Amino acid sequence: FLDGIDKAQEEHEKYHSNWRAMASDFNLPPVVAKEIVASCDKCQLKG
Amino acid sequence: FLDGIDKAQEEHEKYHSNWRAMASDFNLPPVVAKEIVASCDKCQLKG
Ligand SMILES: [Zn+2]
Ligand SMILES: [Zn+2]
Repeated sequence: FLDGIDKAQEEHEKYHSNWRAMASDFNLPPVVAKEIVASCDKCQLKG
Repeated sequence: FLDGIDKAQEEHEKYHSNWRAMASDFNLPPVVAKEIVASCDKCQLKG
């Protein structure tokens, strides 16, 4: 849970836009990937 | 993961405002509870 996020956590690069690639890379359900998107304000709030 | 969310998922009641109580109830890390908050637009977007 928290460990997977620490590694998955990273700069707001293009991988953030494609959360699926991150779930596929770590083979985790959209839940963990979605939570990271929700924590990143840039990915969550649009403008 | 998805199973825990299904049960934890519910109407936007007061429990949604207090995500901790939900994590304590199901003994899950803020990650799962936070993801539910991010999925609920009312809890995520404020106004
Ligand atoms: Zn981001
Ligand atoms: Zn809600």
